[PDB]
Amino acid sequence: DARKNNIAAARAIADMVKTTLGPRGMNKMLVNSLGDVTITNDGATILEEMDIEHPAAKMLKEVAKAQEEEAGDGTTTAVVLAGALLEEAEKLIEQGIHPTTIIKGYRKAVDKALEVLEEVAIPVDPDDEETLKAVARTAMTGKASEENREEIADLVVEAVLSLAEDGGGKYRVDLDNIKIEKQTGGGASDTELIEGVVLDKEPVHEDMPKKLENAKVAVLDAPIISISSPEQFQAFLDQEEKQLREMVDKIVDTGANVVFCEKGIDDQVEHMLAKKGILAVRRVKKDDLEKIAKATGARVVSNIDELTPEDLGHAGLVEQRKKGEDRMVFVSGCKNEPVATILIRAATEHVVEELERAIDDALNAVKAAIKDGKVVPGGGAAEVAVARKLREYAKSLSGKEQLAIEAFADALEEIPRTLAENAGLDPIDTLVQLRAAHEEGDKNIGIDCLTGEVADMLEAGVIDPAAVKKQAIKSATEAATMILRIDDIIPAKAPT
Amino acid sequence: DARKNNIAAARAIADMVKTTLGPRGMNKMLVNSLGDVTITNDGATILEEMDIEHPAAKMLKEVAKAQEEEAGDGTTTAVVLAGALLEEAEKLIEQGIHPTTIIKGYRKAVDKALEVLEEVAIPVDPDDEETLKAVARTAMTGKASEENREEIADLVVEAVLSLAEDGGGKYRVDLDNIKIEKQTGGGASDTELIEGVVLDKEPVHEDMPKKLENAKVAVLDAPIISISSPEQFQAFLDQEEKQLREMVDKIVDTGANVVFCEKGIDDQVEHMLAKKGILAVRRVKKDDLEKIAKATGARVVSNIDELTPEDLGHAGLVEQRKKGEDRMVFVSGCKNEPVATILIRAATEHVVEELERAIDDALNAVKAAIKDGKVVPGGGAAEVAVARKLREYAKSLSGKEQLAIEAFADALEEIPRTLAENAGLDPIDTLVQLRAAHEEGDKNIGIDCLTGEVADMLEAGVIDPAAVKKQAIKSATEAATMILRIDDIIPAKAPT
Amino acid sequence: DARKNNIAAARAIADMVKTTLGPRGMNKMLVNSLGDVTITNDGATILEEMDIEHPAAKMLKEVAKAQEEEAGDGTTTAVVLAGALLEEAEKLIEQGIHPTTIIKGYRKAVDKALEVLEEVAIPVDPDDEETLKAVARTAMTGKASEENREEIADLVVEAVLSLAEDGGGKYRVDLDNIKIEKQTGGGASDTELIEGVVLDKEPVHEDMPKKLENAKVAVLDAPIISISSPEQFQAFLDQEEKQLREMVDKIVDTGANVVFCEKGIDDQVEHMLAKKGILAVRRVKKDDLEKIAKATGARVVSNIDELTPEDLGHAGLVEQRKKGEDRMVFVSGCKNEPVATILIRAATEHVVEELERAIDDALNAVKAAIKDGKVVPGGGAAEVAVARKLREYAKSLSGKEQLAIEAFADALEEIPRTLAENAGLDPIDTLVQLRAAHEEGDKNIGIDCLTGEVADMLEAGVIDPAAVKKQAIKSATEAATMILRIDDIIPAKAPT
Amino acid sequence: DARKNNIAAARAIADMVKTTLGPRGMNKMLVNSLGDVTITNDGATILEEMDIEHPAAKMLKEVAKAQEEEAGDGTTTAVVLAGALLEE
Ligand SMILES: Nc1ncnc2c1ncn2[C@@H]1O[C@H](COP(=O)(O)OP(=O)(O)O)[C@@H](O)[C@H]1O
Ligand SMILES: Nc1ncnc2c1ncn2[C@@H]1O[C@H](COP(=O)(O)OP(=O)(O)O)[C@@H](O)[C@H]1O
Ligand SMILES: Nc1ncnc2c1ncn2[C@@H]1O[C@H](COP(=O)(O)OP(=O)(O)O)[C@@H](O)[C@H]1O
Ligand SMILES: Nc1ncnc2c1ncn2[C@@H]1O[C@H](COP(=O)(O)OP(=O)(O)O)[C@@H](O)[C@H]1O
Ligand SMILES: [Mg+2]
Ligand SMILES: [Mg+2]
Ligand SMILES: [Mg+2]
Ligand SMILES: [Mg+2]
Repeated sequence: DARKNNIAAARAIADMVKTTLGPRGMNKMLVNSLGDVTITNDGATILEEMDIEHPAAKMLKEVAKAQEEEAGDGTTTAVVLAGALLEEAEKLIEQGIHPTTIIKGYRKAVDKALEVLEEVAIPVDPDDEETLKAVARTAMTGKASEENREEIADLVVEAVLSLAEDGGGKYRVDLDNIKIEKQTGGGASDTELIEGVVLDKEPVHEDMPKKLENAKVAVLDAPIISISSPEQFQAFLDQEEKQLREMVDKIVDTGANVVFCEKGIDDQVEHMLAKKGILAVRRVKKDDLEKIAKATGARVVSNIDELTPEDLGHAGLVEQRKKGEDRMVFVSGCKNEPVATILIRAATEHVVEELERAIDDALNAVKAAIKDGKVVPGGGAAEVAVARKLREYAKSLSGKEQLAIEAFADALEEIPRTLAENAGLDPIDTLVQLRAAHEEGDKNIGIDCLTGEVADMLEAGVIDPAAVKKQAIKSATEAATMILRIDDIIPAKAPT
Repeated sequence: DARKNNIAAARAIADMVKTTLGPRGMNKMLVNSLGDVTITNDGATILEEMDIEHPAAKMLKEVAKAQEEEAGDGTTTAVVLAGALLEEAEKLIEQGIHPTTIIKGYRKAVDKALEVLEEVAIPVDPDDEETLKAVARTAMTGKASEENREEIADLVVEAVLSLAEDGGGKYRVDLDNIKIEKQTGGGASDTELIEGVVLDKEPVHEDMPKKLENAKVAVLDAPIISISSPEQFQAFLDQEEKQLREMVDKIVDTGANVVFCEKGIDDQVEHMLAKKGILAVRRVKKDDLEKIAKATGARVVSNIDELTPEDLGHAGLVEQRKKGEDRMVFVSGCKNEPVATILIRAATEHVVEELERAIDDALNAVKAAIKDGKVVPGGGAAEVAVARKLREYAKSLSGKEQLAIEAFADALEEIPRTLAENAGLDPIDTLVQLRAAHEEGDKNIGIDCLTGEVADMLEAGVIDPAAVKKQAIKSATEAATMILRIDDIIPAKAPT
Repeated sequence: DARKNNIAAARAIADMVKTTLGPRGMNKMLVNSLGDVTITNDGATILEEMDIEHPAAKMLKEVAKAQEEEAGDGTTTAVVLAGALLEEAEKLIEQGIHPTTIIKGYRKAVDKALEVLEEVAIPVDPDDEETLKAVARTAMTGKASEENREEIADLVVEAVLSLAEDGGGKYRVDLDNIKIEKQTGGGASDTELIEGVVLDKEPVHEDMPKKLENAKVAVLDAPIISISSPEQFQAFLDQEEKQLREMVDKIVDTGANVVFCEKGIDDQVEHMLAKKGILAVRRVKKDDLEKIAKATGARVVSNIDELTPEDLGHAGLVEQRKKGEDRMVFVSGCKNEPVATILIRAATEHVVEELERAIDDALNAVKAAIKDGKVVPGGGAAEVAVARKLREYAKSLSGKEQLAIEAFADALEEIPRTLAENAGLDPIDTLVQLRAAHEEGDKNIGIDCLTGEVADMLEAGVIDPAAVKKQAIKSATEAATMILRIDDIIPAKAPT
Repeated sequence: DARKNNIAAARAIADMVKTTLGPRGMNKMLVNSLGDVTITNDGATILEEMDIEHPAAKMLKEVAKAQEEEAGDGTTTAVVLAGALLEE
């Protein structure tokens, strides 16, 4: 029963990632043969760098990748939904229903599920500050410490509004646009708008001018013998330094005094650069070098011989500030475009990475909320409501597809059960309470794991975007279906 | 019993590929030692990159290759028919019939099978749009999602009609003639007629002219020291750039400004090509480079010294459009011939490959329908009708060949049984229903796996080209025959 | 698959007993741990004293016992028919038909098969001597040597007619009524009507009167110390002989002079019996003693004290004839009832037992023919005719019971296939020839294994009573059905 | 119970470093495959260069490093407190 084997592998991954769904998501420990350990709770990492020899499991990598690509959030919801869906699918196969009937029933159930989620979702304008803060806090949830939730949410909404590039309504609040720097210790209160890309490298030379207002900023990427007579070696050294003088002189004619180079340096090179007072940062990555080129306005010039004054950028300020322990060049004043890197502070490296993922997911969610402008109650409320309407549809329909639709309803209902279980509440009792509440006509009663009770989600500020839940359902459906559609494992010829 | 061993291997492959026959064919997962996984359901792939140590099984590779070469559709049908034929052959040798008598009976059976398939087939004009759409949907069936069936069928017929090169009645609608590009995400609605081969490569230089109306397009394939004195190296560099200047100058005298090169480039090379505004795409394969040469009209010039203005092609437009995520040069306006590559969009990589195979099979089927102009009802209806007339022939013939012909009829009837089994219906009951229906005189009652019932195929739009089924029967017979003709495995001297 | 296991066991027994069906039945060799060996070919013995650990096979003991009880002929036919029925049942479960549908189909098949056999059977009067001889030869076939077939058939019909006790039409030709004796060597020409039960024991005393015309025959069953003074032993002996004297005196007053006693004797006892000239045979079994009591007319007297002249029987003659090697008392002249034992001569012990079984089967078959007065052509002709009419019924009936009906027809045709295989002819060719013949309207064309061809059975004298075939089909049906009706093996509590 | 395993590893480390808390802290010895030996009682060193395959224990490396970075004193107090906290 290779299908049973694949279902078992998907079940194993689903139960593995089940425990990390919610504000109290019990984190997970990723250990590799090299011995490096990173503690994370966001499901994207746990699906990213885990070992999977089972190839049916290996498809869930692709499922999570697609989820992250379109939405960027809800991967753990998608995987848990897929787990519950394959639970009930296996349940229907031992009863006797053919798999294709299960697939057809799940397809119909999910079409009506997206339709139901469209109806139930409450709309939001982009000016109701409390609602945006609630969405930001709900997405922020899971990873950040309980203390700094209000602070990071406030900074998130502040950055989103202040850097709101009104590109015809759709604000281009990209992940690489908001300005943070990474550093151990201190706190999260350094997530401020510093108008420029800050590099985590020290100045090469002490007497290099640390302060340069309205500096002529340049961006470069190029890396900055046969002897016969006794003085021939000195002659070669003379002509290399002469041509070096020539290139840096035609650079100075353009006026460049601040440079960030993609490659390494040499002691003599940095010495003669600082002779004229030229900044040079080395080993600058491709992505961050491109970001710096966009921000500073100095186009990357591989062939530096054609550099002109028109090719140079400008920055309002460049400064070396001894913030914290490490030394950095706090570049500030890149006035062309809002461009930045996802580098954020915390106390210890695990917390640094956790807060990095948290802020990334936070901007993702508020961006989705602003774009789509539809928010659905979270905390399992949307799942229970869609399950109830799916059961109404089951009452409407008849046949052995009704069993499949009921299976889909139960699998969708599984998510609030997990969210309650990670909260410490008993799953069956609180889930029955949720069902009974939703049978009274109200729609926003969910589970709040911060308070550890069942309450109105709208008053508790627990709301997730509609689109993230739509894609969670869609990806879970596509995972369950394409894992069901397999029959047997066969050895495939390796491409030579 | 080495014959029994070969039969067992053929049965193993037949049962492996049986499950992937029909609209609801449960897909198969091809896993290799490298760990790459591709989900496929078209039997051609499953027979192509599977490991087969058994040589009797290895012959079915050649059978499938022949099937794809002549027909291009029906490898799964051919292999399942061969499996069923060897099923009943194994029975008949169990009874006591000598193998040569089984071969004789099978040969006569398939002669009359091709004859009756010729008579039963309903003819089609190339102007009955609904019939062509039905054929395209039936062949399209199997691999695409249920949502985009009508869409992709519409684009298939639209491309076939619009690119109908009337070459004396036989329209040259080749697989490499219709214009699609491959890209992750988006949808299948980009399968439009873009009159030119679009390359999935970015421009080398930003300031390279993205827009060039009526551009002079060229096609190239060539790849674009002892020091004594201090300046000998500089003189060598000077003469290399001088001859580079010379060859590109006599190129510019021809007027070429758009180039697609077969080999790599260098940073200085792309810099000095973009100095004059010359497009250059690298690492273009042999096949797609030949396609570009055919489309653009610029003959491939290995010895570029003989390039002349007469040798240059022309294109109405070349444009870089940021469609989706990947940056590509959307070349459009190649006015000489309709030429393109089989590269098609979808959501994820597995789905991308699935719809690529689907669209390829779709054009193959409509091409076969337009060429032959004879369509047979699908859904197993043709199989049942041919089996019924074969049983009439059995009633005519007396002797021990009658048992072989009845064996052929049962093996042929196995296809509708498989098609019902993959649909979820019980095989024996629906098979008996099909036989009873065909005994009433009507000919089009089959199995529709979308609706999951038995219905008239002609009103359900489930119809296959007659040539595809003819070649399926013929290839299955030649597989079963020449697998039966073997006696024993012996070690053969390896060629030194 | 314990049902598959039971089917396999029944298959093994069916194939074991298949080879002994017909005139040319390859005999079977029964060897036991004691080392005694008996060569037999009647399937009755083969099913009786074979070892079977498998319980499902152990049921076939009961099937064969029932067959012998009702019919007395056709155990091998029943077992082979059960084997072929389970052949086709196993294939039908392979296709997917539920077992209960097969049971229902077989029930309907066998109701109609009994009806068909009733119609096809040709009637016979009890005075057509050639027809009775043909029936006797057909039944006697299988076991008797080819030389003495005509002879033993002639004696069979002669004994049946001469000992025809007209009990209201139903002649009581019992197996224990016709007079034969067993003795090694000689020949079968001693199967003559000797009017009396003849006991394989020598006279106890030489001077015992061997010849006694109109002898007063008696039948008995009873078996024919403290010392103080020297002569007390002698007085005890005197009174024992005195009481012996008075009991044999009151016997002599009745007049008995011939006795056949159930128990042993003593030297003095036989001496004083022969003093007056009294015959005494010892160790006569229960069955043969009861037979002698019936034949001689002397009721068995446990308490001999009440024996009277009225209680004595009479016999026309008693004689000791030194026929062959062993010495014997050829008792002849028991005038009350025809009573005898199944003891028959041949050359060797194996041939003795073979001839005994063959003659018993011959009287059984001729008795059945006289009783029922309906005879069907044998040699597989009846099976093929019933199969053809069953196929006509299948053409009448529509549904999945038609498949079961066809299964029953093929399982019924398997009998002529076996009968041809044991005859040396090729099975498929002669089966096809038989089917073609029966399709031309004639109904008596069968297989004659003596001539080794296919010919009309009625002119070949190959005809077997209809009731035997009816019971064969019925027993095979019950066997196949109740073997199919089992699910799995469970350990049963042993009764304490 | 992988949580029980992690708690057991943390307990083992806590009990190991428990004995070196105070003026009369019984010192510990650090022996490596090279054979070099250093006698130390400050828990910083003890948590510094000890072999720990268990990764849950390997987090206590980072805990001690944070402690030394901010405070510079109290690594043994922190680890013993963590041990007692995980006890209860
Ligand atoms: N404050 C909250 N209280 C209770 N449940 C919450 C809260 N915030 C979010 N959730 C639940 O957590 C789910 C998202 O979990 P999360 O782990 O953040 O997703 P992902 O792992 O994909 O980032 C939401 O669908 C919602 O039901
Ligand atoms: N719409 C349909 N409904 C039911 N059966 C279909 C339908 N379309 C095709 N089929 C069946 O599937 C067969 C072709 O299966 P397919 O897997 O496409 O072949 P291949 O694997 O060789 O491409 C046809 O011969 C037909 O009997
Ligand atoms: N002379 C014959 N020639 C050919 N077949 C015969 C002949 N006599 C009997 N048979 C076949 O043998 C069958 C009976 O076989 P037999 O072994 O005698 O049964 P059993 O073992 O029960 O006594 C009959 O049904 C008939 O078809
Ligand atoms: N003179 C003392 N008498 C008793 N206890 C002491 C004394 N000095 C320090 N302590 C205890 O030892 C603790 C610090 O132990 P120590 O091993 O020095 O810490 P660390 O190993 O981090 O340097 C203090 O919290 C205190 O309770
Ligand atoms: Mg989330
Ligand atoms: Mg096909
Ligand atoms: Mg018999
Ligand atoms: Mg201290």
